[PDB]
Amino acid sequence: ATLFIADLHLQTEEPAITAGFLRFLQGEARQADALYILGDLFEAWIGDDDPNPLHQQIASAIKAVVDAGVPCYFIHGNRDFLVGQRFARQSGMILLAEEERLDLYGREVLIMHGDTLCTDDQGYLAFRAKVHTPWIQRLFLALPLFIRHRIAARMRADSKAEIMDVNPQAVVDAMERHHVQWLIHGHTHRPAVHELQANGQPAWRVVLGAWHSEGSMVKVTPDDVELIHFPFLEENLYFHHH
Ligand SMILES: CC(=O)N1CCc2cc(S(=O)(=O)N3CCN(c4cccc(C(F)(F)F)n4)CC3)ccc21
Ligand SMILES: [Mn+2]
Ligand SMILES: [Mn+2]
Repeated sequence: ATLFIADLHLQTEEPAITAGFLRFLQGEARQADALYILGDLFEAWIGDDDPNPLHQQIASAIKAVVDAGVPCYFIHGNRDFLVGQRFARQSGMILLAEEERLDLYGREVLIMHGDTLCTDDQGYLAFRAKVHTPWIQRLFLALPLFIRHRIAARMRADSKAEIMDVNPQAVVDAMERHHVQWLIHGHTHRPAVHELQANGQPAWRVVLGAWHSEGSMVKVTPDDVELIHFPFLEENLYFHHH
């Protein structure tokens, strides 16, 4: 099986999600053919030189999966688009492009984070265009760490003061550009399986869940596609009347 996850939004303020991801990495991921993280692994990222200990704890945990023989891959999300090759080397992860076409046991699948499909949020797309401009990124990354922290903290509060769903035509365009009948993405926090038509044939769009109260993954096997929801921690069973 090949595993897909996204939208964990890891942050030191949410240690239960971190513990859940660590348990996922120690158990399920070790048995996978491969692990793909389709963006928003972290709630924020201001550069690979950030000494945030959560970053090293996560890198070491992913690296243990990689060293166990499971290749791990990363597509950037809207939150953690600054994840770079230093963190890739620390974690053993391979950084992929914003759109990738995979062969999963014979079926061709397009994978992406999903934010680029939400073309009806022109306010977000303007923001995305700005912070994805390379010279703007290079300028931001050159700022002192403590400056980047304050910029990011203010921008998060400014954004706080309702995720738009995908545009149906944008989905078709992407599935026809890549000539695939399968698409896996996250971003929209709406775990689901959708049927559509692309390239004159039935096609499917599979959406990952965010790690809010439970975990979420997509498991692709040679036989089927599985959207799986599971608790963060080990739920120890314990023991009504007739
Ligand atoms: C919709 C959405 O995705 N948002 C909304 C608010 C927000 C914050 C963050 S962030 O905290 O991780 N951080 C902010 C600072 N940033 C950059 C990068 C390049 C240039 C600039 C600047 F300063 F020139 F603009 N900033 C890195 C990312 C991530 C996503 C999101
Ligand atoms: Mn998300
Ligand atoms: Mn997103």
